[PDB]
Amino acid sequence: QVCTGTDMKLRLPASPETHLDMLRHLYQGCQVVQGNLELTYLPTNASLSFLQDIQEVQGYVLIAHNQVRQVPLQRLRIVRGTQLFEDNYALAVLDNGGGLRELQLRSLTEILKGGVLIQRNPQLCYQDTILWKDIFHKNNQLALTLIDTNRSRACHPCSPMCKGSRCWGESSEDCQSLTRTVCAGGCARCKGPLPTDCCHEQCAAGCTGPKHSDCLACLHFNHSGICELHCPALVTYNTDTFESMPNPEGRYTFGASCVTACPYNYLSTDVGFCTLVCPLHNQEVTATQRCEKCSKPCARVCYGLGMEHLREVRAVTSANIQEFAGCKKIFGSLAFLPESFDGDPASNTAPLQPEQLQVFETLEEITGYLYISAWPDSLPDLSVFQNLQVIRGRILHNGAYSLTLQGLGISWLGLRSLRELGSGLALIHHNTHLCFVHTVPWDQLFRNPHQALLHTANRPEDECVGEGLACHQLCARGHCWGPGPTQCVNCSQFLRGQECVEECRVLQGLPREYVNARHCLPCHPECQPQNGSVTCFGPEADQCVACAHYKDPPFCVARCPSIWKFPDEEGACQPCPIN
Amino acid sequence: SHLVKCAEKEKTFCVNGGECFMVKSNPSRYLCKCPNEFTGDRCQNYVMA
Amino acid sequence: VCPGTLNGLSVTGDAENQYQTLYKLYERCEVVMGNLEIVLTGHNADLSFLQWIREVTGYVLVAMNEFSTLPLPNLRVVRGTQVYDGKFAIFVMLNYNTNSSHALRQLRLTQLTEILSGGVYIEKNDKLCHMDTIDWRDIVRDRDAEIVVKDNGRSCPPCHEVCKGRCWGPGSEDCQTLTKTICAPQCNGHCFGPNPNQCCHDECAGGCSGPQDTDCFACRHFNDSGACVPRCPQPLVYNKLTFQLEPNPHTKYQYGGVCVASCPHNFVVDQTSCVRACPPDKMEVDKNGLKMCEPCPKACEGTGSGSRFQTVDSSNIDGFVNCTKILGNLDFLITGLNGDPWHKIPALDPEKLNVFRTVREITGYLNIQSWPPHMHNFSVFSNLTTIGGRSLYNRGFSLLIMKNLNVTSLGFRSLKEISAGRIYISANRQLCYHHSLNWTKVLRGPTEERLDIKHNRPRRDCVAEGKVCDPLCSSGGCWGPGPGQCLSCRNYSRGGVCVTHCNFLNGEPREFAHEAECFSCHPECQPMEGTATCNGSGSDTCAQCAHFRDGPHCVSSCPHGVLGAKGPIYKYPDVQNECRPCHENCTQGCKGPELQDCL
Ligand SMILES: *[C@@H]1O[C@H](CO)[C@@H](O[C@@H]2O[C@H](CO)[C@@H](O[C@@H]3O[C@H](CO)[C@@H](O)[C@H](O[C@H]4O[C@H](CO)[C@@H](O)[C@H](O)[C@@H]4O)[C@@H]3O)[C@H](O)[C@H]2NC(C)=O)[C@H](O)[C@H]1NC(C)=O
Ligand SMILES: *[C@@H]1O[C@H](CO)[C@@H](O[C@@H]2O[C@H](CO)[C@@H](O)[C@H](O)[C@H]2NC(C)=O)[C@H](O)[C@H]1NC(C)=O
Ligand SMILES: *[C@@H]1O[C@H](CO)[C@@H](O[C@@H]2O[C@H](CO)[C@@H](O)[C@H](O)[C@H]2NC(C)=O)[C@H](O)[C@H]1NC(C)=O
Ligand SMILES: *[C@@H]1O[C@H](CO)[C@@H](O)[C@H](O)[C@H]1NC(C)=O
Ligand SMILES: *[C@@H]1O[C@H](CO)[C@@H](O)[C@H](O)[C@H]1NC(C)=O
Ligand SMILES: *[C@@H]1O[C@H](CO)[C@@H](O)[C@H](O)[C@H]1NC(C)=O
Ligand SMILES: *[C@@H]1O[C@H](CO)[C@@H](O)[C@H](O)[C@H]1NC(C)=O
Ligand SMILES: *[C@@H]1O[C@H](CO)[C@@H](O)[C@H](O)[C@H]1NC(C)=O
Repeated sequence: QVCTGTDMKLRLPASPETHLDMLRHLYQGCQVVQGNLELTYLPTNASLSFLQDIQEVQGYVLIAHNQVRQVPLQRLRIVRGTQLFEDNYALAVLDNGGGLRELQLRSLTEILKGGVLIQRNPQLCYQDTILWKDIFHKNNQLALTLIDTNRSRACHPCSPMCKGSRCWGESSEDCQSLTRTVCAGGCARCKGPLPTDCCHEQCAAGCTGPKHSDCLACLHFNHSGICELHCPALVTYNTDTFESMPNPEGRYTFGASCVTACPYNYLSTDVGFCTLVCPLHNQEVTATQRCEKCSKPCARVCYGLGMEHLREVRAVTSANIQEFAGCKKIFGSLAFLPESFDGDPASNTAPLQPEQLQVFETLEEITGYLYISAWPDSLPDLSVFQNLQVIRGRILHNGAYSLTLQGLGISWLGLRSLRELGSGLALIHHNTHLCFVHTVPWDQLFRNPHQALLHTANRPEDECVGEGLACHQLCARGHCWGPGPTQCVNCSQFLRGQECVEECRVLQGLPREYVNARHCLPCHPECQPQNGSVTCFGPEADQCVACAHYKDPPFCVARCPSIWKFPDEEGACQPCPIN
Repeated sequence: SHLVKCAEKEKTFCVNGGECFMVKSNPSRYLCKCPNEFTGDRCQNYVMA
Repeated sequence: VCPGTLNGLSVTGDAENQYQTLYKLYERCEVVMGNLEIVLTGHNADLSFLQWIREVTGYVLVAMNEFSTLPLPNLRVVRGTQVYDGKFAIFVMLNYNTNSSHALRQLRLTQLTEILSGGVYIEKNDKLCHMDTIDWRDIVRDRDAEIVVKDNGRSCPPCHEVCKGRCWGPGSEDCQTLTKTICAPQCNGHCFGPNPNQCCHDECAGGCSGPQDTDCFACRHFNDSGACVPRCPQPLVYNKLTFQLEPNPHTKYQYGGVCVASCPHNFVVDQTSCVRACPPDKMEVDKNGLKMCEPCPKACEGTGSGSRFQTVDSSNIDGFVNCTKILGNLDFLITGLNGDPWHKIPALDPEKLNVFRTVREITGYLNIQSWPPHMHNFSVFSNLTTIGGRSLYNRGFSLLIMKNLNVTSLGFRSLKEISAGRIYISANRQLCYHHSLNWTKVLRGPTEERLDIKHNRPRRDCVAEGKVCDPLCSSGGCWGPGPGQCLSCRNYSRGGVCVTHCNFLNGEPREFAHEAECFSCHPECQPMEGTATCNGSGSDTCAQCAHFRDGPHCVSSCPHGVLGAKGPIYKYPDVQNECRPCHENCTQGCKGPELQDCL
């Protein structure tokens, strides 16, 4: 039902071959888009039916550089304009020439912030037939409209049913409904001209009745079908007794609606808001995550790209690679661009070397995205991040992707510890030497119904079978990150330290081991090997079947300790006669 | 009036020398008439000033 | 603005004292902070003093009286925070004489606009007219509230022709104004006109003069400097698209229905609000100037309004074992000492009061109206250092000592601050030592209108009988006769008790000066005669060593068998009684620095 938007503006798709699938996965089944709705660079006759369910857009709506005749957004009611296209404009239709013939926006009756661009679209006929003043909200707006009439098309008049000639398209269902400029009194929205037909003060776009439960869209917050000015607080206050108490009816605020619990990948707060970062002087705390106040000095925070002093930094380079030393968790994103591993004469910045990338060996969690478009040609994999477990995706590349690999020389993926892709899409394309992509259980890394892997132009599956690139025979499900016994997602036998193996050295040999929950570990150096049986029950000197040297109860020892004892004829330590 | 004297057990409702009365009514309702220096629903508090 | 009452149907004194109590309490009162209870008032009472009441916080109780009219023409809002019988915010019962010579015929409530909580009970009133012609659902906010309004009047006239069948009386000035049941379908509450653009703000209690939050008659929640709001300005601003929280440059705290720039010094701050005590899952933590609640210690709660008990008693006093800080008030009433047979509660053992000797802070008020006949002081509270005053008796009082006829002194020798309220210490015929006490050192802020200490033992007799506190005490006085009960000593104290001087130059237990108190010198310090013995209690702070010197420290003998960074350490005495390390090859000690000196 609810999904985020994108952040491309007018830029080209990262991988044009998967661009329509990116849009399909992001928007298929959405009613509310919690960001900007961008529909750009579409081919002639694209499969756009997945857009028909959208009713609200939190930011701007941008339709640009498309060859499609129509865009199925008839159900769109309100554009909230929280972010605007450049500045100033909430709806933008640009360079769609092939090209758009009708706007078809039948349900759109409200724009809360910003104006309209309709420019250089030499097929569109119904941009002059809309009373855009009725769509702009009563509240103070710029409300600027720049409409391009240079269409060069023999447009048909709108169906005779459209009284006053206000219409989105030729058909009788395309007539514009006027809900502000045609009503008695001061009402912002109405059902009809009569003083009985005004909508409630909290309604946006229109209503089916006069109550705050009858609205087509909520002006401020939606609380389970009811439109409200403020979302109910989690904790209330008694003005007669000077005490606070929990609100049995309290809710969390999530964008423009109220929820009973804070959605996955968001940080809850005691003030009732769901966020992507904590307020100043807090810490992220697990339970599900919440923010808590720094009652004592805050812990070291390792910031990445897009956060604090690195907001305007495009990539990690030899100038800022050291800022990640000793870090477990990065509050921000990581990007490795062609300039990261090359020179920049503008500031005399050295290229990164393979031994400098080792600063990420301790890294387990990234809060943003991991974008790698360049990597040294001497490294066959991404093992620099082999200990990376979670990529949260709270900051996305172009507003869509949380894990992106483009144009790399790597033979397999080195991310063997990765267990979660919290949000965003995964994009892997044009990597001609990269084979082990189809061997990764991506369905076990994704958490949200709108996530998927998009890929093209990588090493063909038939060439991998021919060469011999496949998972190790001990991989539990036939699933792995690369060709080795150390790269299985799960092991059918023993895990040793960091390797999947056939057998554990318990019954045979000198370097004896023991098994603990499928891990195979060495026996204490003082344990006597047992030929044909169990050597030890653990790593300690008192867990062995028999002592290798002299017994010192409860444990075996090589030399008797200073009561000072000596190694006797019994095979055990005894008190010395010399004291 | 509308008030009658409380029963021998009920006279225990009020404290500090106050006289207990009942309202004549399905539920029982208890009154007390306090001395000039006492106040509260049972005459349990002193009057200030 | 005045405090209300909570007596139910009970009264104090005769018909004239019941009226004079009612008259004086509400004489120029606009807002009643409690209930308005008018019970058994006589037929000739002048009730015109009630004409200024605009708002009632609790319920309105009018019962068994004989006056003809209730003159409340300006009462608009009844909040119902307290409810009679658990149902009714307005309760009108049995208001007529049994011989029909006098009765209540009219309730002059022509401006009554809204009841925010509770229902209406008007029953058994033989001469009360026009009560079944009032659209009571226009006034009562809660749709589930019970309304009775049944057996009232018999031969009563109809409403005046201009009133359209809705009135509070027979005249044209008595008509009811309908503010909710005639509104536009969109408004969910009260209006100022029939048009959809003529509705009152959601935060208004009663009516309004316009559609803005500053046109409002009274607020439902908080008043933000003229604007009614559901909450005071919050510290963080939320972005609905980016899911960020930014600091708010213009915040305020929630304090008792008004937004304030800062929290009062005697309150603890919760998330944007000032409260009397923290939530069950939080504890009070001291910060810079203000206290705050943080994520506990024993919940040692007190007595009085908001608690389960009206007094310390034989079934309540055991709850204060090991208590150091009482949350709320601490009340001692007559029934709390003598017993309460109505609830089968036995008399209190006087010596169980010793459980309060560990309490250092009370966050509310202290109210003692009864104390055992053999206890001539309050030494049971000698450990009390602060009275918080976050919850006060009636209004304004943070310390009450009333009619304790066997008490000669106050006690409270450790008390340093009363953070808020007024002091009422009166009618205690034996109480003597308080006359010399300087309350501006104990009670914080201006005291000119906060100190009420009338009657008690006359000061003339108190001084004449030799009851002036120990001469060692400075100006400001004492809590009793003793040198240990003074606010501040003229020269020095010794363990909190005032003394003439310390043992600096002489005296076998030699002492030194620190923070105007006498402290003893180190046990190994050499006593001086005519000069200071030491500058501190440490082994390196003495004028001379009594026995042996080991570097900077004085000791009784040189150390043997000591285990340090290198193992066992042994030292020997020199000819001047100085301790030095033994030779490297010694065992259990030596007589000198050389190999031949080892034991
Ligand atoms: C405030 O928030 C609430 C949620 O808390 C929001 O309610 C949801 O609104 C949508 C439509 O706006 C409802 O979805 C429709 O419900 C009807 C009920 O009969 C169904 O018929 C619909 O299914 C048909 O349409 C689909 C379109 O693709 C078809 O695929 C399908 O086969 C059916 O033909 C559809 O489910 C939704 O049910 C409510 N939810 C609840 C709990 O009511 C509300 O609108 C918000 N209000 C405002 C003013 O913002
Ligand atoms: C909100 O608070 C203000 C005070 O800040 C109240 O205004 C006062 O109201 C009385 C009513 O008689 C006037 O005498 C004062 O002169 C007012 N003060 C000022 C500064 O104008 C106001 O009444 C409150 N409003 C509501 C709706 O409760
Ligand atoms: C009671 O205590 C007050 C507060 O300590 C005394 O007032 C101070 O008196 C000295 C006298 O020189 C002044 O220097 C201070 O400035 C005063 N303080 C304040 C806040 O005004 C007072 O003198 C004491 N005695 C009596 C009888 O009031
Ligand atoms: C193109 O569009 C602008 C829109 O105002 C108009 O002024 C201009 O004359 C148009 N005509 C041609 C022929 O380019
Ligand atoms: C590994 O895979 C096998 C397959 O049956 C399964 O039994 C085992 O529980 C898995 N282990 C983990 C840690 O998921
Ligand atoms: C707490 O209460 C018990 C009650 O018998 C007592 O034994 C204990 O010593 C008390 N003291 C403190 C300091 O906790
Ligand atoms: C306090 O009262 C007790 C008896 O009530 C008495 O023994 C004691 O001496 C008094 N203390 C002071 C300091 O007056
Ligand atoms: C509180 O009582 C104990 C009882 O020994 C005492 O040591 C302590 O000094 C007292 N504290 C105060 C503030 O009077």
